[PDB]
Amino acid sequence: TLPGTTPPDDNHDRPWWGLPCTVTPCFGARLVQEGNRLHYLADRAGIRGRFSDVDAYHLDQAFPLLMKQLELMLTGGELNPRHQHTVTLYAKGLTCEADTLGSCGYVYLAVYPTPAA
Repeated sequence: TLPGTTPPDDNHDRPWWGLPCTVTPCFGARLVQEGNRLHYLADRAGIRGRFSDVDAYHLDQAFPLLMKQLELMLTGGELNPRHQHTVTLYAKGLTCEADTLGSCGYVYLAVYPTPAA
């Protein structure tokens, strides 16, 4: 492509799937939301940086817990597919931000080490 007609920009074929996040390292994902059920797609997620052994272990433990909590929040209404609203969860030393972004079908996540130091 030519920069006059097409200004430089990020490659849209390799986007950040999760919720925008400024912390490093961080795990982002775009979960598929159908009713009160959420689905994690490994190819619709990404990680910036490298989680430490301790934080990686904690992410493994916290992920299922976070998923279950988000599903309950969909069921109860704190997470509404039609309304943008960021919820914050904390688990195993990690912080998780989630938002439907009013996408009517997706739940965007950002998980990173809680800056407790």
